[PDB]
Amino acid sequence: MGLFDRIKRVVSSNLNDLVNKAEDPEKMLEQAILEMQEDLVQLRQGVAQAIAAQKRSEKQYNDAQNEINKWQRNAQLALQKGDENLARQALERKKTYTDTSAALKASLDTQSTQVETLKRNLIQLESKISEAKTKKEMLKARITTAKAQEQLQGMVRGMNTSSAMSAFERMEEKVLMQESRAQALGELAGADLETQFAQLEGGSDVDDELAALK
Amino acid sequence: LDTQSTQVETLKRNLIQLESKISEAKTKKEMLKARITTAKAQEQLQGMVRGMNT
Repeated sequence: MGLFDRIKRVVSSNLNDLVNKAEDPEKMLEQAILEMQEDLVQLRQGVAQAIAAQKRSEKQYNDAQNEINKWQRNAQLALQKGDENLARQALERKKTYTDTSAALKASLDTQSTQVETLKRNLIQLESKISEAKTKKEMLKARITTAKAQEQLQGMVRGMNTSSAMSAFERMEEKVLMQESRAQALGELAGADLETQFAQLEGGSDVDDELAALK
Repeated sequence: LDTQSTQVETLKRNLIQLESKISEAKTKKEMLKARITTAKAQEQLQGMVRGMNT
């Protein structure tokens, strides 16, 4: 039911956000590296197994290829007594083992191609994981810069946005009001309005003195 | 390495600017603290207007 669909999507949209809430950028990146490295270990284990299988199948081909001559040796040692049937059967078995050796050598070349194309694979993927870790470190440094950076920025007078910055602005406005009051007391008092203006400005006397001395 | 060079230079500029800001802010802090110290006693000592005690 559409009702059930929409109610389920509604319930997922809260777990999803709690999960996004308990996300920490730096700390989280660690797994993205650990698991990559572990599965890299698995992949290189497989690569090694392929290498080993080829290096093991080389055994039978080596046996058969050295045998392609050991059989001539056996045939010679047999005909040295004057028997030709034994040397002839040695030739037949040598032909059999030579066909086996040829098939195994073709298979060995094929596995050589496979292992080289598997060598290229692993080199590329190791390079990728390594460069990825380099980026991981640089970006983790980025995160560490940003985290504190956003608690510390310019002191724009028209915002607080922070603990040490909201304390500063508050005491600043407190300073301003305090000085305003301090000037207000005299501004509120005064011997006479003309006395207040004379206090503000000396008058023609000071202008004349400035002109004369100057 | 060139990309990280750009990053570290843009991170060098960041820190220089923010250090300048905190330093100038401390300068203002000191001057305003002197202001406060002036005012605190200043308001206990002013003209002797005959029409108030205060």
